[PDB]
Amino acid sequence: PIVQNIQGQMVHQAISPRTLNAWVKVVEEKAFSPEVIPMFSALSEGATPQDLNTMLNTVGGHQAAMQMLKETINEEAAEWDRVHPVHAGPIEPGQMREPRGSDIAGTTSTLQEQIGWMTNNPPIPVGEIYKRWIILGLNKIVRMYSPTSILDIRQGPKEPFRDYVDRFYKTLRAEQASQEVKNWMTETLLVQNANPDCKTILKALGPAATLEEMMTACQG
Amino acid sequence: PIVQNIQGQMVHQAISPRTLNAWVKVVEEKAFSPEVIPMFSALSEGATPQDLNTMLNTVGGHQAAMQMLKETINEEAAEWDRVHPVHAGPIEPGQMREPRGSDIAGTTSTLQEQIGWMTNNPPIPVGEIYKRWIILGLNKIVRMYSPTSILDIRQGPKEPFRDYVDRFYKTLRAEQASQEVKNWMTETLLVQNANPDCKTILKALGPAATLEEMMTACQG
Amino acid sequence: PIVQNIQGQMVHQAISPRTLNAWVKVVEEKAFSPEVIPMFSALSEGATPQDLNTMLNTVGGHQAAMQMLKETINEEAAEWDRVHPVHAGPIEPGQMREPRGSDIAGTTSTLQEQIGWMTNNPPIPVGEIYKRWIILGLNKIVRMYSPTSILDIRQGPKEPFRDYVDRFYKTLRAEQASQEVKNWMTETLLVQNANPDCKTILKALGPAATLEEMMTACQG
Amino acid sequence: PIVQNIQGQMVHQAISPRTLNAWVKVVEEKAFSPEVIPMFSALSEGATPQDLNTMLNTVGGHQAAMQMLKETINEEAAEWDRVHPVHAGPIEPGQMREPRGSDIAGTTSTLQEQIGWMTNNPPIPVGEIYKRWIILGLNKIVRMYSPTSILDIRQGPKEPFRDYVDRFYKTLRAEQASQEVKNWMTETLLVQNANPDCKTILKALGPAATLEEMMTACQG
Amino acid sequence: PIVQNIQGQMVHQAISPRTLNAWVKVVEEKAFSPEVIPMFSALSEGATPQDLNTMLNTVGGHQAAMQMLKETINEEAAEWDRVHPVHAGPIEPGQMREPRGSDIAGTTSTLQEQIGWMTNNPPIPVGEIYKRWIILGLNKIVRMYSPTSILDIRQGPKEPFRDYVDRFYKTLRAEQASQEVKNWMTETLLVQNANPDCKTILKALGPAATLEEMMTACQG
Amino acid sequence: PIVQNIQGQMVHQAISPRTLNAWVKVVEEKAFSPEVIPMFSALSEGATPQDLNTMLNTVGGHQAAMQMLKETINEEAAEWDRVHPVHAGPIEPGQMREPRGSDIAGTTSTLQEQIGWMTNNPPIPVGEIYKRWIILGLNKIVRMYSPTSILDIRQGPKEPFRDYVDRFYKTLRAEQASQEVKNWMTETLLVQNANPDCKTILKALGPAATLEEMMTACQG
Repeated sequence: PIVQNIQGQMVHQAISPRTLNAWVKVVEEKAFSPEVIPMFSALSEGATPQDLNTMLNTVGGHQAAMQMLKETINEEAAEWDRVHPVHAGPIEPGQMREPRGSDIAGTTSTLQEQIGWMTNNPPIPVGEIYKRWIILGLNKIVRMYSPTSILDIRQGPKEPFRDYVDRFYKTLRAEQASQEVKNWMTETLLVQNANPDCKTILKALGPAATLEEMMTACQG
Repeated sequence: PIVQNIQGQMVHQAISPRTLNAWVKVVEEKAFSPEVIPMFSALSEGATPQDLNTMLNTVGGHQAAMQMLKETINEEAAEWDRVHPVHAGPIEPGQMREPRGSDIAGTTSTLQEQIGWMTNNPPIPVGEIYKRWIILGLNKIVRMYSPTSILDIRQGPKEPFRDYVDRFYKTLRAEQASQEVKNWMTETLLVQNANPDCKTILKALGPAATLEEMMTACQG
Repeated sequence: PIVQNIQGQMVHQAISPRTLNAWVKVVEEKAFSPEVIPMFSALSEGATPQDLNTMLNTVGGHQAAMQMLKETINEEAAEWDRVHPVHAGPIEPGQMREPRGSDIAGTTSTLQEQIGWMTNNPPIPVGEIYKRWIILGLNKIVRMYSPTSILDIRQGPKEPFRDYVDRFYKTLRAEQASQEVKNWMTETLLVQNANPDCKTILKALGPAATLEEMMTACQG
Repeated sequence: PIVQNIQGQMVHQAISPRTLNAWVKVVEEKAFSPEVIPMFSALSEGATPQDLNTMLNTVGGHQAAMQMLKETINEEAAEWDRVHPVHAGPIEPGQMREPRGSDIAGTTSTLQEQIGWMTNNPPIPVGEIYKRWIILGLNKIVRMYSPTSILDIRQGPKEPFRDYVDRFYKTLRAEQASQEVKNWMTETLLVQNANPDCKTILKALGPAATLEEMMTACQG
Repeated sequence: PIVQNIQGQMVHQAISPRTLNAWVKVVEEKAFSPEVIPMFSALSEGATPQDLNTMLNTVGGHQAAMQMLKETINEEAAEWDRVHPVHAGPIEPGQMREPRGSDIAGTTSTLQEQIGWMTNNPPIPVGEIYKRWIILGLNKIVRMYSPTSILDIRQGPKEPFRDYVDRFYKTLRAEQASQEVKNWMTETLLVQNANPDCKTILKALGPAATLEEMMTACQG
Repeated sequence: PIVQNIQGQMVHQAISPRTLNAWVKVVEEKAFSPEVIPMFSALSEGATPQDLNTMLNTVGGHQAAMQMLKETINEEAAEWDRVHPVHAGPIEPGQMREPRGSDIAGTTSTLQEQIGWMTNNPPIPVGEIYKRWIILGLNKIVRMYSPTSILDIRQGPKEPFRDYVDRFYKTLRAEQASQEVKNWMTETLLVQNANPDCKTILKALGPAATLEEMMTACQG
């Protein structure tokens, strides 16, 4: 990827096999969950678009999500070339061509062009935009892969509350809902769909109950 | 994490793959124990708030503990904002603004902001404050994750004394309390729930004796 | 491969033992997946023909596929030698001789000649041409290795649509077709070889629908 | 630990996660062999007291040995405070204050104070004294771990001499004695608890013989 | 291995532990395979004769093959000494003496001698000659270690054709022969020992046809 | 250990845990074989005597060989201090003390003294002499660990020739015999202690048989 030396000038570096080996293993080992997006965002930090394309191509299985993210990239590139028209026909000497919809992803562009684009003054954050698009695609994917909705989460008669609230927060984190509605529902749906005895205990405890108080009361 | 070294201090390197892979693997394998607190403190020595956010997002499972940690961090940030109010009006040129309560968590801040806040003269230890917040969160987590209390520990007729005291000290380390009462409770609880042979041995030895003599007394 | 030292001249670095260990391991571990080919493109970035030949020959097993790819390499070298004439005479400094088919293949060439050919101005992409030939051979072998043709996959009565489209895309990645007609298959056969219920659902929704919404409609 | 950059000033480098990973894994896997303390000496070469504290706290289980080593650390700190007086007053530049036992232990000190103490002229080996205390505690723990004493091992009728002397030296590495008396022990107890036939063989050969010729005579 | 790089070329680094460990693993795990010669050529690219000796001494088991390699190296060194006699009399000052037959194997030479020989002007490639000796020895070893000859290979009624041709080409690669007879023997041996159905198919296809059509003909 | 930088000036480096773990695994994994001495000579190349002492003290089990190597080190040190007397009483300014019998091993000498000795002009190869002494000790150890002598090898009625000759060459390489007597006995003991049918077949070939002929003829 891209590393910074103590001298001050950075150079290009090939993709290390350890990162991709971990990336192939993490996708297979963790399957699909909310935690995959951050790992992806932290592992591919400061990498060329070709590296991300190879990582998205070296994955084994789940080709449906790969086609989903490819169509998302295509739609984002179409919107980009629609909202950003090429008003300048000729190119000034010493300046490289503007990244188009197909050039921002690296389909018909070599690595040298991407290097010259990212090392420009000022730099063109093509890799950052590609990472944001991939993060949006992964958000859509994990939203589609939801086993169930948030309203269907109901604690059973004998199921413990720990795994119940764990699954609740797991299916809530992958939801595309905003922070406000999530904070609104986490105070009501957690107590309305709990064990009846515990539910009554938490309701009698007061309307200002926190996480630790609920954990200590619902287990007694 | 930020790197302070020889000439060329203006550098920022992302989280290494070996560190992040090790932390996710160790947390899943070790589940939750008091031990994780020092491992996290050693792995995040002088790290940026975004690095801490990525490390907290890389963990898979146990969503309830993560929500508890997040709400504790939010409460402590609110307390910090209440005790350290921000000054109104225009800011002085060249002087970096003080970090707000929400800026410590890294939810409404960027990389350059925390870089300038950490490399300022004098530096602002916001990363240390966030690490202390996460340490307090992990303390609350390991306190609420306890399966058996400290008073329900009794050695059986065939359980060894060494394993008994090992379990007792593990349970005591899992709980956080003042050491001034710990010194009394360990002595008033260790020599009470032992085997009758070890009990009469320690009674013949003396209450004010050390622990190594008790270990080497009833051994075998 | 070829690397550039910090503020230094272009020097040739040796083969990567850890990368080769991974490459031999991946083939055995991953059996023969289509994603293996990108894997080669990511591991052999800027590699020399000698390194590529060593990586090909170090593979244990698949001797039939090795013979097939060697035959394809020989055919490509013969076609190159037929389309490009060969000239002989004195070699002027700063200009290299005309590379032959066996020279592009690297069987009758040496490391110093390969370095002189790849570090000339303008550079002769002999390594790039050999890598393209190798990936074309691997594409041919993965096309022949397909157990099921692209037109032989049909959704069963109890097979989920997710697994159906996953297998369809996996077979499309391994089938032989051009990039333009590649969309025709995934646009027509994907809906023409599905379960009748979701067939009628997609027909009522609209053919121009995208994969995400068509799957969300087929799931419900 | 402390490292010296090439043609650079003495700077403190951060801790290595792989070292703690190897250290946590080896102690759990190898239980408590005498060599473990030696292993400790190689992993903690020139490390700060905070690093040793984190390495000791990160160990999972065996809280009894941790309490014992903490008690030994407290006793050593009290002895150091009793033998070395403490002075207070203005701190002159270039000269550090009098290190206290609580500061030698590193529980009530920070990182910069230890860095200034270890990089002063003349350097104050606080880390070396703490490492010596820790290895003494580990020696005490491995002595308590010895199931069989040095005088309780005897060669059986069917046990070979090789395994006998191996277990004898393994127990001698775990007993409490000085080197001067350890020489006499390994000289006389090796022949005092041996097999009678090999006892007579060694008596005919001579007590001053080395272990190699004694073993070669006992095998034949 | 020798390190030819920027200023400071006078440097000799020992073999890295990771490469030696990988060599030990690939020797222990796979025994001897037709692909071990490229593995040795890649792992020992540009190494000093002492490095080759250390690599050949760390081999585990198979002492007969190592003795065969040693005696072949000795015979070839004797042949080199016979064809390249050493000049008698005093040597010229400043001119390094030519390496003798036994000096190439590193049995009667030192490190400084071979360092000066490989870094002389012009350099003397004794390491390449020793690598050629070793790969010839390995070819003799893999030819001697052959279980089944090439004529005793017959496909059963149920064994697949792909596995049959894979085994055939593996046994053919294990044996070393001239290039002008192998292309004839493969064609005169493959289309005779196939399944009756596949035999009739290939008879309907044609003798002078390629191999890919034979593979895709009787598949399934 | 000791590494060489690109600049030209070398610095001290602590022992890496990976090499120590690999050595421990090799010792645990293969017990003792004549092949571990080259492994130790290639793994600890250019290491301080303290590193070798830690590696010899961190090993678990087989304390007899450790006592043997310690006694050999003591005897070599005694011989060194006997043959090298200290004729120079005073020490010149800027010059370090001469390594004595106890200083050459590192028992009563710190690491700084060893660094100053090895980096002197001219350097004092204390590490090389210590490595030679350890190699001699390991030679004595593997000579003592000989299951049996070289004369007891006799091929049974049904035992194959491959494993027979492998064990023969293994115990020959592990033997303390010189190069001449080994080559003298490898032509006689191999043919005189073989299967009678094969033995007569090989004797009917002549007195100029090679290893490949012995392998190919005995197996028929």
